[PDB]
Amino acid sequence: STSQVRQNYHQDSEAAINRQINLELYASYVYLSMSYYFDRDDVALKNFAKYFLHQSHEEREHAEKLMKLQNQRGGRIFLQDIQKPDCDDWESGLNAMECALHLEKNVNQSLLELHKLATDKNDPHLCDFIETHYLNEQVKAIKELGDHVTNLRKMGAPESGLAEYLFDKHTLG
Amino acid sequence: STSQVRQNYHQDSEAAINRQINLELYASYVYLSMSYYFDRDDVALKNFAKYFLHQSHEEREHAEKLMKLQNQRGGRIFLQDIQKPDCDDWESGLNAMECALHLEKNVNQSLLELHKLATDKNDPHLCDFIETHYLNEQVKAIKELGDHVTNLRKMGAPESGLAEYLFDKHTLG
Amino acid sequence: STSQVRQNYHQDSEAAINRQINLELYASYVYLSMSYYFDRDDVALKNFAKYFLHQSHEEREHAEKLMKLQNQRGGRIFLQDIQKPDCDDWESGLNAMECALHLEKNVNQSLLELHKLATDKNDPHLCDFIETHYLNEQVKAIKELGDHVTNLRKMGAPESGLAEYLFDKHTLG
Amino acid sequence: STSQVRQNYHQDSEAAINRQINLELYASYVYLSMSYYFDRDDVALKNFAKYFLHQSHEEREHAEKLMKLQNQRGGRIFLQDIQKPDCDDWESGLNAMECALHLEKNVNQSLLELHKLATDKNDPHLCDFIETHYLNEQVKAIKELGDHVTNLRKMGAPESGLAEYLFDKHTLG
Amino acid sequence: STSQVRQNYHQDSEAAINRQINLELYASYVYLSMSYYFDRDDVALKNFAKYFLHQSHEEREHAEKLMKLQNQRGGRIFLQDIQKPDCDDWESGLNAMECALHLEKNVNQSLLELHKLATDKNDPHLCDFIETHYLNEQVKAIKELGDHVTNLRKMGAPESGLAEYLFDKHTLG
Amino acid sequence: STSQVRQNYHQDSEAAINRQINLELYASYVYLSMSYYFDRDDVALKNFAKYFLHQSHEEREHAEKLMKLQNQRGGRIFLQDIQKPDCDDWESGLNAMECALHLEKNVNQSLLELHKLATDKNDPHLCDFIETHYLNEQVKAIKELGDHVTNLRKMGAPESGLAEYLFDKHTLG
Ligand code: NA
Ligand code: NA
Ligand code: NA
Ligand code: NA
Ligand code: NA
Ligand code: NA
Ligand code: NA
Repeated sequence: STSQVRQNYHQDSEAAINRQINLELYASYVYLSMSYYFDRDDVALKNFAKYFLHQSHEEREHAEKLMKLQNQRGGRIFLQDIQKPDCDDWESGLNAMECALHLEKNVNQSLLELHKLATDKNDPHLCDFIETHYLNEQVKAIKELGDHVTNLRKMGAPESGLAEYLFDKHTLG
Repeated sequence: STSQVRQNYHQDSEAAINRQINLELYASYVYLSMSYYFDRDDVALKNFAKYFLHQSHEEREHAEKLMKLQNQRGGRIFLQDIQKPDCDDWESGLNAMECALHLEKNVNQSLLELHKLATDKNDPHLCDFIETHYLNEQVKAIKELGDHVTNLRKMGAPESGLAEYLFDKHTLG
Repeated sequence: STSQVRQNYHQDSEAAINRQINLELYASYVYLSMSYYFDRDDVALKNFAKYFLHQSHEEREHAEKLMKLQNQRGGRIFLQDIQKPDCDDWESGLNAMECALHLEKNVNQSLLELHKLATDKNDPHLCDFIETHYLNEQVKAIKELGDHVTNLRKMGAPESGLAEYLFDKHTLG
Repeated sequence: STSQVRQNYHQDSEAAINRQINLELYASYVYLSMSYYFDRDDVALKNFAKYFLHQSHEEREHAEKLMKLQNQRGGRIFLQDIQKPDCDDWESGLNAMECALHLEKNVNQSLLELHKLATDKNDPHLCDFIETHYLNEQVKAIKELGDHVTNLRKMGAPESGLAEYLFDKHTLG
Repeated sequence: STSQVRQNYHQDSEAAINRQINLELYASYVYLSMSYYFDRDDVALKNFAKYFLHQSHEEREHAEKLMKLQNQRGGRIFLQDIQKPDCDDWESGLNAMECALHLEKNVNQSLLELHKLATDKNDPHLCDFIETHYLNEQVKAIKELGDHVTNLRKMGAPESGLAEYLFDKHTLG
Repeated sequence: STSQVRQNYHQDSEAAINRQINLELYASYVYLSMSYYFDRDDVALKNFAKYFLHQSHEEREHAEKLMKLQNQRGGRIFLQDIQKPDCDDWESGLNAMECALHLEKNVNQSLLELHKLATDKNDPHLCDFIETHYLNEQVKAIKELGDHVTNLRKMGAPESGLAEYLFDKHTLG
């Protein structure tokens, strides 16, 4: 049952990739939830909605790239349930950005653990894959979300509705 | 005196269409009133004025489409007086948007009653006409006005003149 | 309560402008009625319908220009009910053109009274506005309608259905 | 023998669609007959001929769309004989337009019965298909033919050969 | 807590839309699973992979449109876990197409139940939404999958590897 | 009652043209039946469907050209019922092509009899019409269908579903 393509690809690496697929799909779902919160008539921040929908689609692309990797290396994809997000109501633009920052840091931690595993199993292709496609993307995402949180806080969010309105227009628009 | 084209078109449907024509013309007049309120030198919100004038013209188009339908089906148009709007002075951008939301919901209720009548009289052409041309347009209008009211309220309208100014520029501009 | 912009604008002038707004809106409604008469399956003169719809839209533009003037001068718009037209059935192309000619002459008489008022109140801006935007437009409209009535009568309308058909095609098309 | 695609598609609906196919093919044949009547050297109204040929081709397209629907839903097409039209000689442009109006109203009645059946069998796809593709097309056709009959009658057809000549040129050309 | 936009939108309808969102997301996940099965080195049917990935993305779009509808009507989105697909290994191109056909028929049945609910609750906007955006799309999908299953079976799949190869090239390519 | 245009046009020729019109319309209907057989979900050969629909439309054009001829010569068109095709289910691509070949040979035989009649009645215009517009078209059609039957038989149709699939793609596509 060993794939004809498989070479230097540890069972532990294969399992870790399957976990990461699920995590990326989860993140996609979280961002989808956040997007449609901002689309509510009682929230009505269209550029927050657009921002989070974009992130949702990006996370799905990240999951699909891991699925491609799994097959390229001769591993086998095992999908699991995608858990529902922790919240239905995301409270405010600031709260959502803070939740996103926490999520991105959790995803980054998982990727750092995957890189460590790849290094420990002497799998340089996998290590390089993670470095090239995932780690700088995560650092950039985290920096962007931190910048957003800083700006929102400085502007007076979430108490000032005018802050979120103007941030939506000027930063996210 | 029965029209050569008339088929499956109940007298009650014909009467309901004449009522809806009047209601659309009324709505057009309300929006016209609102438009020119915002054009006053002591109000001076040009994009509110433009928004409501556009809505006025759209409502007139809606009325004319119903008039076309009446003739297409072999009904006879009977026009009535167009009543003056309830207010001359619309107080604020927020108050006008709230009044518009109420108006749109009243128009939607009338269209839902018309659809029910068409269904009750087994007039699928009329039911389809209302679904295709009126019902989603109303849902969209109501959602847009609700979004506007939410944003204005969050920004601090009507107490903050700066709120209405910035909404006029950034949302309606 | 005097507008910051108001200068040399008499209360009687302001009232006369509000009356003229109503008259223009009334004329728009009359022409709308006439338009849709010609769209009936038992009348079926598409170019008569188009002609009168154009006139309807033009009269609305005339009303809106007066509303703009009212605000430019610091007067206050007071809308009134728009009365229904005198007829539902306009009988013939010739009869409608004759009714239009009568309407246009009534509107012109009202504008001449407004000009006289402006002159009497030493309001040269208002007098000029009426001269520039309204009086030659009315003279042209009246001359055009008179030409149409003459042609229809000479061709044998309304007794000849062939007359109205050919006029619809060759003059109004 | 149940199609793998079939879902929510009643035997009565399938039968009614087969009847409607035949009716559309019949209508196509009627219009073909009318077309070539106008092409006769002793009739010689080329634009009447063109008008009816266009209608013939349109009715065939309508039949083919129903055949497509039958297969989409997993029903089975059963064709029947296409009966010859009621007349060989259509007498006049006015008489043909009156016969067309009668035909279109008969087709519309059949479509309204089909819609009622679809609604009674809780087949919303079929009901929507009929509403979307057939009912407004029929209302428009009926209104157009009524307009044509009105104009021809007003112009003096069929006694005036000049009426049909000019209608052929100016309306149908 | 009633939304300012909500009108004629039953709690049962809102709940049914939330169920349909989950079902569409589930279908998206199934198709994703199927896609990456065909990308395996021991399966290696690139056009099957592309076909199912396209379907996955389409189902996600369908889910997002329902989420938009929920907010447009003033309902509240409640997400649930996305269950993992029933299979990890989809056996063959034919087996996957058969599983897809079964899935599409299940989704269609759910949409027909939603339409019945909308009709029962006199919600014509919702009924129209389902008819316009979902029901013909499902009929087309089901017909396409049935055609694919027929062709694969006729060609000798799944026993003939040459059948799936050639179908992949000529139909899906 | 003799047409003003009629010259050298025998009553027997006129009758034979009316028979040929019916035969062409019949052939059109046969091909229509065949087309929609191939569109069935349990047959699913789209290029066979397209091929036969094209032939259906071509046969209708042939019928209309004969109708034009009848009027050009001052004959009078008498339409008859269009009989339903002999089969509802055409069994296979090969069987349909064989049935088409038989049909085309039957149509050709009728045209050869018409040419013989024209020659016997010293009607060179009619003979030339048939030669120019019909006889080479029939020879080409017969040769094409024979080629198709040969290829299908050589490839292993109808027992090989792979044969019809590949013929559909490579010859008819
Ligand atoms: Na990611
Ligand atoms: Na409206
Ligand atoms: Na509909
Ligand atoms: Na005027
Ligand atoms: Na039709
Ligand atoms: Na779907
Ligand atoms: Na032929």
